[PDB]
Amino acid sequence: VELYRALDAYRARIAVEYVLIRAVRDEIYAVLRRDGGALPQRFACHVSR
Amino acid sequence: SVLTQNVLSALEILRLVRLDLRQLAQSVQDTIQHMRFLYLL
Repeated sequence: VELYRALDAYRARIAVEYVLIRAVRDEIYAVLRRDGGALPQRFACHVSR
Repeated sequence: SVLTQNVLSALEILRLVRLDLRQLAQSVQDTIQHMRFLYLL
């Protein structure tokens, strides 16, 4: 049981960057839903109709 | 200052052989449950 605890603690340690990336994913999808999919320009670039 | 006698002394060691068989069976079972408890997901 002690080594099982060590394994699950190691799993908890290793996942920091991946849960941060998943949080970024979920935020991206949430704001894409919130704005109705209409995305305004924030970086200057010429466009064509 | 003949075989039936020595076979009994051999059996005296075969008893310890049985004990070691039990210990190895216990070792194998312990390994199997330990591996099941930890590694499997």
